[PDB]
Amino acid sequence: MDQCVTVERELEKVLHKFSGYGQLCERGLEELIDYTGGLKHEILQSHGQDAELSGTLSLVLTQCCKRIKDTVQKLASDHKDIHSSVSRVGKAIDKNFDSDISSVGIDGCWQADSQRLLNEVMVEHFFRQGMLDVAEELCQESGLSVDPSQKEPFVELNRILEALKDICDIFTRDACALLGLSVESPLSVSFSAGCVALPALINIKAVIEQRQCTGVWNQKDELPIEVDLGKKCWYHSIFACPILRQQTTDNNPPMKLVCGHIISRDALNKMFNGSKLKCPYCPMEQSPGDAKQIFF
Amino acid sequence: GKRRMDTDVVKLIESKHEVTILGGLNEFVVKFYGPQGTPYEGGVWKVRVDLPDKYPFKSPSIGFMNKIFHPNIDEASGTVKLDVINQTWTALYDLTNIFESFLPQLLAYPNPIDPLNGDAAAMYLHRPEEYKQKIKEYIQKYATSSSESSMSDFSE
Amino acid sequence: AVQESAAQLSMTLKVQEYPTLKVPYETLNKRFRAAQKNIDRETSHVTMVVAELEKTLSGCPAVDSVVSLLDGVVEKLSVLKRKAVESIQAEDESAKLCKRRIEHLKEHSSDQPAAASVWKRKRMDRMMVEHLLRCGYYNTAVKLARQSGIEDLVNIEMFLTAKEVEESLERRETATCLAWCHDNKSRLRKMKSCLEFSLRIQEFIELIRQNKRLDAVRHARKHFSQAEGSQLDEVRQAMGMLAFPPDTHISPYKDLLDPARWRMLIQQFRYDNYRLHQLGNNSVFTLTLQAGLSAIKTPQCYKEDGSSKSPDCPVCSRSLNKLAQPLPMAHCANSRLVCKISGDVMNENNPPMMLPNGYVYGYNSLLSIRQDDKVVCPRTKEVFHFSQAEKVYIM
Amino acid sequence: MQIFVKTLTGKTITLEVEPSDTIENVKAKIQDKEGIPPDQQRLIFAGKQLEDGRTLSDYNIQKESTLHLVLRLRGG
Ligand SMILES: [Zn+2]
Ligand SMILES: [Zn+2]
Repeated sequence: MDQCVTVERELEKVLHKFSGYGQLCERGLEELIDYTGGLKHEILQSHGQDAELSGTLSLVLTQCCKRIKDTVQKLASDHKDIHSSVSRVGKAIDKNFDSDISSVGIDGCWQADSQRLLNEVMVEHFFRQGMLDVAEELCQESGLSVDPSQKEPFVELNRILEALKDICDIFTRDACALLGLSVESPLSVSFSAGCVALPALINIKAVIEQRQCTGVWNQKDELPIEVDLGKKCWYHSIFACPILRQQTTDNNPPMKLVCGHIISRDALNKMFNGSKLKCPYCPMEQSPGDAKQIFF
Repeated sequence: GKRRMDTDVVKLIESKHEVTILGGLNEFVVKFYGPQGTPYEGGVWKVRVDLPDKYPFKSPSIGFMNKIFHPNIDEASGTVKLDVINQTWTALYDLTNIFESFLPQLLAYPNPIDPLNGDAAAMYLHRPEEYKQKIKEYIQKYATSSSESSMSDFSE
Repeated sequence: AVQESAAQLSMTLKVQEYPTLKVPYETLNKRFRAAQKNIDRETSHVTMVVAELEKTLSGCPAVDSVVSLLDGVVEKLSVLKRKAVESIQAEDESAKLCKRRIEHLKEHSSDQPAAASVWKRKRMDRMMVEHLLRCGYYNTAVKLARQSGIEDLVNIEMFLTAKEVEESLERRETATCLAWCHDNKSRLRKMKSCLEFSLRIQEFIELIRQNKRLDAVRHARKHFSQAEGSQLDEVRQAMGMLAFPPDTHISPYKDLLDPARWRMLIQQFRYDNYRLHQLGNNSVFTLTLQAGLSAIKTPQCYKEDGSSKSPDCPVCSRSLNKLAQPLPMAHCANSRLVCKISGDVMNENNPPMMLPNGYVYGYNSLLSIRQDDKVVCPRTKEVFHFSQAEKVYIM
Repeated sequence: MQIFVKTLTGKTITLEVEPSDTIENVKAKIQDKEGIPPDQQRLIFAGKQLEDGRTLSDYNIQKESTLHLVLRLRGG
């Protein structure tokens, strides 16, 4: 919360200056508008014949004019003296936050055929939460229309939730489970994973560009770093062979040696000594034919 | 093959290691800092790594540009002379393993029994104070609000 | 499902929440400049009458010739006070809006687990509202902002203003765009925008079309009298119309009087609005979703067999499966094994055991599935002796 | 107490031991878990090899401490 405090200090300096200047300006202008009003009446007590501007009042009027001038131009400059604080706020905002984050995974990827899918995903997410007003408003403008069979089970949820509104979350979870869905909407999980992953891809793509080695990670079909999302986000089983550091798909399945260690088939074949094979960890000599395929 | 070199270099970069590429991914240089506690503490070296075309399985070549006074490191060229790099290299090691646990371990514990630098081993086996002194020398000698934006005038 | 810490939330804030703080600051700067302009203008106005009274006083005037000037300077001071109070108030309102937004951003560090959830919900809703406004759905965005209770934390006023200006420009109107380009005059001038001149030329053309020549001449003398560079050439080309009827078929006039210059005006306004507020090629929501789908995607999600698909993986769902097809896959240099019988993790505390069939399963799952002295494989439906299982080590 | 062992590949293994347990016992536990013969192991803590025959209290190893595991190495 360092950046927020840094901006908030500058915004506090601005609010205090504005309040002080406003109070000062109001008080000063009220003073003059009233003194000059009092100075007007004075002339009425004195005899009101024309050209009766004696020397006793001319100097007072000149002094009043000089004071009025000097005050107005001072209060006008005092406002311009505040311009530095706003610039400071802007500089702090620019320094403490990122303007362009175009570290896109694929530049020019979702052009026309993916907007419909994204709108469908958002509509499904809005159905899930019971926010059917927003969902219908989005369906009306986007153009897509959902079938009455895929919308009817959610109108009941909307009606019951509106009647209820503790218990709402429990009822929503139970209805979603009984309808044949997941615990959490896929959009929320994807957005959370993106929030976790983006301020690591951005940092690495920059440290890579910093070292003048932008052509290191040539492959464009795989992320350059591994992001940890927790044990709750493990849906599939990944082997990730220790020699090639690659996922063992088919046509190169994991193979168990005589020992308990596992080697990918390609790495096993490329470590052939013509006759005997040695496991990197334990010094046991085996043959390439003594290996059983592993199914995870 | 090449993908393993990609992965190793990327992992080395991510671990906050100063890596400079000279003539492609085959050869580069890395900034290596002396381990804490060892007499080589507080020293900075530049070490060249070259990877053969059967890299994951064929051993890489690692050499010091600068000069190190070690019982088994070439004083002229800089051949590392480690067992896990020359003849006991498996396909499972990577560059991060080297720069994190192999060079520091070699620097901490030398092998003055069948060494590469005869003078260094001879000095270390008999005169530890002289050894420390010479290493200190070599380490000291060879490895060391703006102006405000503009505002315009009013207009009637 | 995804677990996040305070440092990760701070990094996400540093990456994402730039516009929410940039836009109110721009409004504050514009209002402050307008305030300085108004205050200086009223200062000059009062100084004029003060100097007039000062000259008058020298020539031995009468009381009836000074009382009126005193009343006038009183009125000038009063109007100055009122106009300063109103503008300084506007300044304070903008600053307060900035402070409220930064306070809401700072709110994320709550220790309670029942408040970070609603904060994350609000963050997702704000991103969705921004994306919806960028796409062009205004009623849906307003409804979502009202229902989510973030009507203060999102910036819809600028989008609605741009929409209204563009809609008026599409209706063959030439006053709203002019108000917008005079309201943001300093920033438009700094970026070298030539939209006001185009609107003036369009007005001149419109008065030509309905056959009103004297009014067009007066307008050109009012506006086109200080042209230079390409502006002078365009002014000459426009003035060339004064000898033709609005039905000509000649290249420099018929190709210009056609109702296609409105499209150019709309494009120019859209470009100027794009430059005025820094709007990227893609929204934050799209980039975040792309990063998430890349980080979750795994090769087993695109197997034609259909056995590898799971009912929980977000990219295994149909819409996200089709949406995340071109995205880069996830990097994985370390094993992460999940047992098939129970769904738990086969870590060191739960060692993996291979049955002599060739299929691996967890130790705890095997002990919870064994009956009498027998283990049944749940895939091949083949009975196996329990003692035949062999431990498996993962390097 | 809990001890973290950083495997050569990158894996982090958590294990439970006693502060007075000998290093041979730790090597036996690592052999049981990872599957490495104890005759060719090497334990590194703060850049210092853990010589066999000494207890953890001798090397001052506390709870939630990370130590690296490497294969045997020598010079030439
Ligand atoms: Zn083995
Ligand atoms: Zn999946």
